[PDB]
Amino acid sequence: NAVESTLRRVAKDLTGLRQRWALVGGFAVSARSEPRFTRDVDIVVAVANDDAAESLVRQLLTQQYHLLASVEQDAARRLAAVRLGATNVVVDLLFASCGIEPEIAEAAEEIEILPDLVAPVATTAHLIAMKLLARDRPQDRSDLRALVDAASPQDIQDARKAIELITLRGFHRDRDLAAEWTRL
Amino acid sequence: NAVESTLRRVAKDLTGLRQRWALVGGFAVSARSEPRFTRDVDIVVAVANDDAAESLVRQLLTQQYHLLASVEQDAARRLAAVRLGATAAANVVVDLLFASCGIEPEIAEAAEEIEILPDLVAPVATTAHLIAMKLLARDDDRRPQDRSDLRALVDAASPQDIQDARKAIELITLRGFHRDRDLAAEWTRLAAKW
Amino acid sequence: AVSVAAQKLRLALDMYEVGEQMQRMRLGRERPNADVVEIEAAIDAWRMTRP
Repeated sequence: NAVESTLRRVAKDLTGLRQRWALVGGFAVSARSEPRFTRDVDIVVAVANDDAAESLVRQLLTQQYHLLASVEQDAARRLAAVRLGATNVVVDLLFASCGIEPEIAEAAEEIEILPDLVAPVATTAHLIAMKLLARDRPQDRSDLRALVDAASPQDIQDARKAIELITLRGFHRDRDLAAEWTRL
Repeated sequence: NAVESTLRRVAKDLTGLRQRWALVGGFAVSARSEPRFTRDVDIVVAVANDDAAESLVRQLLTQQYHLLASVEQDAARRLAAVRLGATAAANVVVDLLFASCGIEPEIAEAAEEIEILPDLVAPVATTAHLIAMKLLARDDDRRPQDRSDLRALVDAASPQDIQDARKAIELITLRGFHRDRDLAAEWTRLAAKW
Repeated sequence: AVSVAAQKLRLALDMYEVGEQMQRMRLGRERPNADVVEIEAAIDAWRMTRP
């Protein structure tokens, strides 16, 4: 299973580098709500600035990853994300895509997926916030619906607070996420 | 692999019971375009009447399937669908659709045998019928995958597929299964936004 | 004592494998004169592309 192999390897590599990270994306959505066919492995990594993100990427390029794409943005964090390939499956590392990557990593829960496969998995509330922001990639709307259907009242309030923090940090791309959240 | 195990088993079981069936929903879409699916294996079964539907379900209950839900409607075909568990929210499930869209006999008759996985040949509903079913089921609030499956299907569709989708919608509507909606007009409005 | 979240993630891994195999069968149909290596090359290109 190419994805299982990729998850195992990136988990060991990020842990060996003592990084603050969490599984997000379709596999995290599946864990928190309803499983779905997913082929991208998406991981949030909390680092302080572009220099630190670049340093992590440079190290991973010496461990048999290659750079497929980088997502640049006109902001203080010029590096939102990178897309890396195995030299199996794509891994996206998200550094400054939603602006709450530190909170996502800090709140993520370690799950033993299979023997010798342990990964921090983002909370339902943080996935709701990410998927609300990213809404566009039509699978985000479906992931969001599933997450909301699974969410507890407390998950809903926690998502509200995460979305407020995205906006306070200027990562809301000029949208009224609070209004959008009232509708979900 | 629990997904593969269930697909192989339900295909073998329905074919062994000589049913007129077709894979629909995400697994059918995934045989014709980029994969997109959830734990629900959706299958149309064309049966004569509610008695025949119930007799098939009763038979499957003796073959290690468990009934999770029945969908009923105020119509002459009272039993629209059943939900079967194949095991004891991380479970693959089978939805059998008997009278959900009203063109189940046509769907099964037009279905194409496709080797969807190695040595797994299953009747797969045509792109045209998948379009018609997705338009009807479409609920952008609760089922956004229906609208995204729609974009993918219409892009995968040949001219024949488009013509046959229009004909399928017309037959759904003639039979009164269109839920008081203009599916063709909905399609036009959605496809304008493509 | 596998958690529900872990059970759901294990199911999603099974779903990926099925979807990969379905893509492989479809590519074989769409490209009947393609050799195994060409199909696997197409499968590898497939993962690398964005959603």
